[PDB]
Amino acid sequence: QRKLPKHFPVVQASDGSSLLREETIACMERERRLPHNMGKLYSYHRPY
Amino acid sequence: MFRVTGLQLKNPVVFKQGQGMFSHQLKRLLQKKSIHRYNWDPLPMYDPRKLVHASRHMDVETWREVPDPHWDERSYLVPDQMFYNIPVPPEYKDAYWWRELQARRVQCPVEWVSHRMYNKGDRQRYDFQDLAFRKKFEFSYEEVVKNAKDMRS
Amino acid sequence: PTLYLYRFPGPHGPGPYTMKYWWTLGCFPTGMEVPFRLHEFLSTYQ
Amino acid sequence: RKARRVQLQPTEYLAQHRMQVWQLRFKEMGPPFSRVWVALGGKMRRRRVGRQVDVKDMRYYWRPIEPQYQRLYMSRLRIRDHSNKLRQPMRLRATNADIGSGSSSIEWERASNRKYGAMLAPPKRQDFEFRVV
Amino acid sequence: WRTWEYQHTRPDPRPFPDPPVNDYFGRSRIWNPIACKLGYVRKKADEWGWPNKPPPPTGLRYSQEFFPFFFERYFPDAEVRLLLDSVLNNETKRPVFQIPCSMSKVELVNYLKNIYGIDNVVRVEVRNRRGRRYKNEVGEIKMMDDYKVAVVELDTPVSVELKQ
Amino acid sequence: PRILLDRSLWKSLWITKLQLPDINRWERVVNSRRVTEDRYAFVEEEGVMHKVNWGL
RNA sequence: AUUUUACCAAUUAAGAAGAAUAUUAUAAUAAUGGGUGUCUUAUAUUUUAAAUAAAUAUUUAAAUUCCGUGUAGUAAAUUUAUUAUUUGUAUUAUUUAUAUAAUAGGUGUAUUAUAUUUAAAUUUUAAAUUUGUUGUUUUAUAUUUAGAUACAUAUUUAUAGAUUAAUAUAUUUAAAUAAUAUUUUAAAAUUUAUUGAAUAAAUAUAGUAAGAUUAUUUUAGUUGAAUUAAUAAAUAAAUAUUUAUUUUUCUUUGU
Ligand SMILES: [Mg+2]
Ligand SMILES: [Mg+2]
Ligand SMILES: [Mg+2]
Ligand SMILES: [Mg+2]
Ligand SMILES: [Mg+2]
Ligand SMILES: [Mg+2]
Ligand SMILES: [Mg+2]
Repeated sequence: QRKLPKHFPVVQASDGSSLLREETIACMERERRLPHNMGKLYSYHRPY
Repeated sequence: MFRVTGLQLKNPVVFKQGQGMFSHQLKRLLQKKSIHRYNWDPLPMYDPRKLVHASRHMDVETWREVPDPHWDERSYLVPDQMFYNIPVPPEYKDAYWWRELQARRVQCPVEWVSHRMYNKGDRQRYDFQDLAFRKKFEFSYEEVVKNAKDMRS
Repeated sequence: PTLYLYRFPGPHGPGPYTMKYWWTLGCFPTGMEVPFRLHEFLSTYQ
Repeated sequence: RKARRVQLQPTEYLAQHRMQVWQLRFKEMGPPFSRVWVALGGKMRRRRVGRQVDVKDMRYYWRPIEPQYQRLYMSRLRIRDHSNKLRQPMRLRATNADIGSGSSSIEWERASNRKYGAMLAPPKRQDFEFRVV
Repeated sequence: WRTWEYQHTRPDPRPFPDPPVNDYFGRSRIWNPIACKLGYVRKKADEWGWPNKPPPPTGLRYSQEFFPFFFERYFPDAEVRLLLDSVLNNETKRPVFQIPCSMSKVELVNYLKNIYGIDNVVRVEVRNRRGRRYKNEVGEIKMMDDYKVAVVELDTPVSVELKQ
Repeated sequence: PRILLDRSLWKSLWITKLQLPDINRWERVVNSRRVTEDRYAFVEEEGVMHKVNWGL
């Protein structure tokens, strides 16, 4: 039985400890803000 | 109530009630809810941690109180948050009767957990004593199955 | 209590009077329409 | 999203239309298919002392009411269960069959009370140590 | 009034209020001062693994040895970015850097003196700046993290040449 | 439905790619099975209606 | 020597994932106020009281009473329980788009009555209100789409009088025990609160003003009557639904 719903994104270490769950959450949020793999955007509202 | 109070305060203080982005963001940020913590009403008339040295004899030699085991035993414990439990002579426990009720009550507005008393299951599985909505004991399914199978019925 | 929309696409579809804005300003002159250019992005950059 | 949801509507009283006024004034008589509602004849009027000294004229006799008024009252009884034409109208006064059918339904086969005219029968002899705070 | 017609469900209030999430990503974005319960819960959980591990005593909590302050002091985390245009192929006396908003002039000069060894720092000109905002192809408004602009002044002009 | 044909509708709207996997294939129910034959169209040849490949 | 009169005609296949962890009920196992871009402390983060309420109740008698606004434990911890995102797209039902358009170069006439081609002959559109039934009043641009609730029925277990005001009396024939509902939009300001005349509740109710109320080709009666407030007098009449009396007669006649 699932301890968390299927739509919850897994943010945890490979062992199962949540010591840096907020650190990983902040890393994912920074990735969502500006992904390092972001290519050449096409929008007219470019960041620069 | 608190949301409307904060909204009126901000409207009277810093909101121009125009189409500006300041007010447009305030109208949505003021809906956020603040921290709620049940603060017990302090008693400046009677300090419970002050009566520790009351109703005690003292040794004339060292001029300090006598650690009476009978007093330590019969001492009544009054609860408080910064001073978790305080011993007090049982003669003065009457003035602290309201602190007892405020401590026994769940530190939460009754209308937040009122969904308990509004159904039969929780009305039977929960306790309602001095407005303390603490869940009673409940056997596990394995436990009740084992009990019934041992009772052979 | 009313909203002002200067020039918005009609019922049948966006016309040239709005595509001019879409190509120059970057979005429709109302601001209520979100700029969505995934199709041309796929057609050119990808 | 969410608004005031409507719930089930409670039905009216099964004997709501029959009126104590009718039950006091008129009474039903005759065979089932020729029932007539009859009330005592005479003229009711309050007059001063010294009038109608002779009592032999004042007669206690029953005369039937107008057929249109009888039809109206019978229709007031017929209001209940109108769609079933196979169901005869109710009666001005409840009968033994009605009092029995009030509990003869299978949903009342377990209740010891309300059975065989419990409300109609006089109460039982209470205990001698009976007392209330 | 016919109250028996309704069932026991609380109707939604009219007019309905907006979610407390601030949706404006412009120049005038406001920081919400109201503190939520989830914020305290998350802070406590990242501090000492609430509620599995027992809480450390008040002494260790308020001391300099508490894990967050200890890690911030022994493993500092400060993002200092140099603008390539300000010092690339031009002998400039005022190079500019980007820092987090929690730093100051003294913080930046100590940073450059201890980590990178840039001791000759005349004056640092501080100026905050809202994070860069932009829309992607589908039109979602994603704003970059905020950054503080600093304009450090040196005694000698510096330049990093770009071999063309 | 006992047998839901892939071109039929059941709690769903007509999506072309979901209801027609192959346009040249016609699905029928033969012996309580989904049989997928080739689609034919009727054309008038020599005074009779002959069946030709519909896609072609 | 240039040289084709005037007028008269038509909505149809639809190219594209530009249709779904989609709408609405349905889960009787959780629950301290949800707010992500969050993140120091709280003299500044406290809501409580024996009543009808997020707890909602298996009958028709009698009885207070100047329209009787009414029915009681079925089991004593017993199985009518306020349930919810996936160990079935949870299951079972129900509903669902308003973007994208080449279409014909002339059938009736040419001094003026309005589609059916032999030429004429015909008319001013409907639905409501006006009962002195109009010439009064009001509405309708068109296309597509929503729009309004009295059960046309009863197979063997099966068993159904009345009557006095009352105490009473009972020598007269039957029966398919089933209840739940009952147009719509409106004709009015008092109510219950909140914020500095607006805001949010009230299908609350108006002896109830007015209108709208979706389904051709059908198969049997009346076309201006009746009108007695109140002791023992054969009977009100129209309209409509079901339903019943084959008697004489020279023909006829809806009682
Ligand atoms: Mg009555
Ligand atoms: Mg009548
Ligand atoms: Mg013509
Ligand atoms: Mg389409
Ligand atoms: Mg529960
Ligand atoms: Mg229609
Ligand atoms: Mg007749």
